[PDB]
Amino acid sequence: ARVKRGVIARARHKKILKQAKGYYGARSRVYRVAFQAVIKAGQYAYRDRRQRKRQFRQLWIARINAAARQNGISYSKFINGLKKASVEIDRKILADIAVFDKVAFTALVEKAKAALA
Amino acid sequence: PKIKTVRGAAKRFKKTGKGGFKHKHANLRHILTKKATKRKRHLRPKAMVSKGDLGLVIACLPYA
Amino acid sequence: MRLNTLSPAEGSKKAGKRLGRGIGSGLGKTGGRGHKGQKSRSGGGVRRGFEGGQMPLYRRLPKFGFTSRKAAITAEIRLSDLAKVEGGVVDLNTLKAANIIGIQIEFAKVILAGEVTTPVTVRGLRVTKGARAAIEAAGGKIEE
Amino acid sequence: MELVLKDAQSALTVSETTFGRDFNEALVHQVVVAYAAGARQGTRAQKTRAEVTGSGKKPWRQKGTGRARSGSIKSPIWRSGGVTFAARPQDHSQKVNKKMYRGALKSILSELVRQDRLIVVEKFSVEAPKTKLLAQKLKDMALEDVLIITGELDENLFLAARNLHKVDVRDATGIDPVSLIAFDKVVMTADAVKQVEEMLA
RNA sequence: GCUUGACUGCGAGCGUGACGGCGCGAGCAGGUGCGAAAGCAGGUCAUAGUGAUCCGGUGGUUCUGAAUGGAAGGGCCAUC
RNA sequence: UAGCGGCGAGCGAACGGGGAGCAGCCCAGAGCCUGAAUCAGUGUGUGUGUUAGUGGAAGCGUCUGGAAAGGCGCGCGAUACAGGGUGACAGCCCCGUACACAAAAAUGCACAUGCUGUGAGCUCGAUGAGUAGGGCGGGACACGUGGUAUCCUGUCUGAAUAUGGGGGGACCAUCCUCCAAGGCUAAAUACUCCUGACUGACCGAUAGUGAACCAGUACCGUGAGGGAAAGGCGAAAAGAACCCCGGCGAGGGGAGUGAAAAAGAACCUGAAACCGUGUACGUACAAGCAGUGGGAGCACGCUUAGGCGUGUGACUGCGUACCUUUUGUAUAAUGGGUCAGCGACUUAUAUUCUGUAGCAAGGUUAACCGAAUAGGGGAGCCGAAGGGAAACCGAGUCUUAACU
Ligand SMILES: [Mg+2]
Ligand SMILES: [Mg+2]
Ligand SMILES: [Mg+2]
Ligand SMILES: [Mg+2]
Ligand SMILES: [Mg+2]
Ligand SMILES: [Mg+2]
Ligand SMILES: [Mg+2]
Ligand SMILES: [Mg+2]
Ligand SMILES: [Mg+2]
Ligand SMILES: [Mg+2]
Ligand SMILES: [Mg+2]
Ligand SMILES: [Mg+2]
Ligand SMILES: [Mg+2]
Ligand SMILES: [Mg+2]
Ligand SMILES: [Mg+2]
Ligand SMILES: [Mg+2]
Ligand SMILES: [Mg+2]
Ligand SMILES: [Mg+2]
Ligand SMILES: [Mg+2]
Ligand SMILES: [Mg+2]
Ligand SMILES: [Mg+2]
Ligand SMILES: [Mg+2]
Ligand SMILES: [Mg+2]
Ligand SMILES: [Mg+2]
Ligand SMILES: [Mg+2]
Ligand SMILES: [Mg+2]
Ligand SMILES: [Mg+2]
Ligand SMILES: [Mg+2]
Ligand SMILES: [Mg+2]
Ligand SMILES: [Mg+2]
Ligand SMILES: [Mg+2]
Ligand SMILES: [Mg+2]
Ligand SMILES: [Mg+2]
Ligand SMILES: [Mg+2]
Ligand SMILES: [Mg+2]
Ligand SMILES: [Mg+2]
Repeated sequence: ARVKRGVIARARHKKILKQAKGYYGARSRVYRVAFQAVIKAGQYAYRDRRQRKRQFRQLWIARINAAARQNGISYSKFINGLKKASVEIDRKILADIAVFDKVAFTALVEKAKAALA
Repeated sequence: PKIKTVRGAAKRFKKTGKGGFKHKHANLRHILTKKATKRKRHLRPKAMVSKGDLGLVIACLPYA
Repeated sequence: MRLNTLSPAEGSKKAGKRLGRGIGSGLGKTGGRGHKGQKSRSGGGVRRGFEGGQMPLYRRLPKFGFTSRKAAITAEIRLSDLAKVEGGVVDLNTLKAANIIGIQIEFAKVILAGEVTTPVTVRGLRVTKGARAAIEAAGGKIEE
Repeated sequence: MELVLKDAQSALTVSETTFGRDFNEALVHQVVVAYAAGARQGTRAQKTRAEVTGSGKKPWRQKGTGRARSGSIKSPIWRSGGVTFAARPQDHSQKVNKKMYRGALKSILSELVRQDRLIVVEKFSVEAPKTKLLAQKLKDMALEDVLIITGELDENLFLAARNLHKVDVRDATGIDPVSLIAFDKVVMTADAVKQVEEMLA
């Protein structure tokens, strides 16, 4: 029962090299280098599914801050005001309104200012 | 081939009813005048092989 | 029932271990041998009873006894063996013929092990106190 | 237990332990696997590093060249080298306990009865050792893939069955576990049923 | 002062050890010393003062004893 | 196992039992009767085997296709459906196969028989001496000098004579058993350079022989010796007439053959590393494992828009390869130029445990026989009894004079 590895081996390398498309030089050509590239790509992708959630919130906060300050209040006091006013709209939605509905965002600031008064 | 008994072990241990091994106590060969009668009396009856040593004896005696 | 519809019982054909076949397997690289030393090596390991060099147990301890050549030609008979002989008479020859005792056995003892239900005549055999009571109770006889 | 005869419309009194026992799949599997293993020839070998042709000369010096250390030109790491765990002829036969063999036969026969694959007849023979005669008898009986078990060896029946791939002829003494399963129907003679019953107690 | 308990067989129960081991022990049987008696004594206030196994020597022994009776040799107990 | 054994590592019987096979004779000498049993050499005859061989059943239509053995329809042979070949997979086309047969000549083995040589049967004898034994040194016995029997003998010695001698594991007695110092002998047993037939859960060109091939070659070495690489066009060469560029080149473009030249001789398939030509997108103010998360723009598809696929990736957050070895490695420690193929926990026998199956106070047979994976074979082995060094006793036993 002599077993030849060729067909199984070729399929394994091809599977890795297909995931390596777009990478520079040996990384998209040479199995050994491509294999290490694909693992690192997965490692960073795992890490950055967590990091994406951090980066987006950091961006929403920065935008709410800019728009809050345009209406004469800081981000910190505005978030506190909305909490005391029982407003449950999150940072993703608040940053959207800050850009696309400046009148509605001003209305949210008045609601926050009222709850701190 | 058949496992070979450690023939020196076969001359020192005997398998008992429940699977353990009996042996003769050490220290009752010579230098006996200095030894207490109490001490030498308790070394006369055969003793049982300890838990830590069973594996070693059993390895030496595959046909016991 | 067909040559392609027959299966072994569950748990009767456990797959063997295959060392050195990658991470996923749980037995890759060192193959369950750990790291370095004598035991990790091909053909590596110490002999039976070896303890590192300390006088081993089968050497620390003294030898005892002698082998009795008489014990090897002496057999024991159970009460449950008396009914297995052809004829109702239990001798050295009857027990040998019934395959109860060895061909080279020269002495035998009937012991209180099992039961005797039929009357039997025991001849030229030693009988224990208890086996004598059992044989006689079942209507048997014990002669020299 | 009674077995209905095909065209004779009689009944044969058989042992319920032989033809009416429950199917033990695990037991049957072990005996059929052992039988197929017993059919194995085991004739093969490869050469170890000791058996490959060439000399014991160290290919190059231990140190100084920059090459990995070599010892044998017959190293199993090397092209043309020995086989690491080279095969030797081996005996693949297994022991089958007498009782396990008989119990498997009993289980097979009982399933053949249960699946209506066992056909009992008074007699089964042919006039001459002619394949055409048996082919015609099987066509008339509505049989194609079948095992014929006779009481005693029938020479004309044996010769007539030889060129028929879907047909085998056995005497009751020569039955085996794989043959009892390998065919669609099993035709047994009244004398063969009597003989198999005595075999299987 | 008198003496040989520096006793022989055992030992509930413990301690301390990876183990081989080592230690403490009341009580039981036999026999003994001292004391009027209750009692005490299985060495020394206690904790060092030691050498496993193999091989071999000496004495003892309801054990074994290669045809059988012996014997040699072996075992067991004491000891070197 | 019993033993042997720096009683270490190891070494390792026999008695007895089950089987295969079975066969017994001659000389140590003379007489009587004489070529009487056997064996070898060898003429002839027959049987049979080998070394060439002979015969050996039964299919056609249609479809696809370059080609039919394939699909479909209907037949037929089979003691032959083992296998191979034939333009794709054939019981019926070809060679075979089952079965039935054959030798002028040489030869093997049997019996029958001729011849030369050898001697059968009977009676009365005879009965292996530098031998057995011993001292010394060694060796062989499972047995290492041990309490060491038995065997061989290099050296020195040295009996008895069947009213005798050897052995029964120191040695002695008793008893039992055998008869050394002369020789022969088939079978069951071991093996494979070679011949023929067949078979394989053996390999299939880095495998299997070193060698599928003009290989023990080429090549290396003074020599002994060492020792490769290297298979595939197509069904058939139909292996490319003829024309053109070119050096009466190499190489190529046409033509033609062919089913195909997406088979052209470096020839089936034709992977990967590696190197080009073309297009899309990005890139000349920009610093690091080269990705990943966000993400504009461009290109190209969608959907009959729908802020969506695919390629690219300005700009931006985070981010020092993998293996190994280590307390700890981006480590300036180890290993790897890259790819493809190969490359390392196996196998046999013991032994124990777990799972599983059978049978169960029983379970199971080994060699072998065989009716051959059956059945026979229970020789054995493990278990239902232990305790004690043992004799021995025994559901107990040992310890001790005896155990609370
Ligand atoms: Mg690519
Ligand atoms: Mg990381
Ligand atoms: Mg002693
Ligand atoms: Mg395995
Ligand atoms: Mg390592
Ligand atoms: Mg270490
Ligand atoms: Mg280790
Ligand atoms: Mg027996
Ligand atoms: Mg090879
Ligand atoms: Mg069998
Ligand atoms: Mg007094
Ligand atoms: Mg004697
Ligand atoms: Mg051996
Ligand atoms: Mg025999
Ligand atoms: Mg015979
Ligand atoms: Mg023909
Ligand atoms: Mg084709
Ligand atoms: Mg003589
Ligand atoms: Mg002699
Ligand atoms: Mg001695
Ligand atoms: Mg003797
Ligand atoms: Mg002779
Ligand atoms: Mg051959
Ligand atoms: Mg090759
Ligand atoms: Mg190839
Ligand atoms: Mg040309
Ligand atoms: Mg054409
Ligand atoms: Mg062309
Ligand atoms: Mg090609
Ligand atoms: Mg720029
Ligand atoms: Mg740079
Ligand atoms: Mg960074
Ligand atoms: Mg370091
Ligand atoms: Mg680090
Ligand atoms: Mg490095
Ligand atoms: Mg390097």
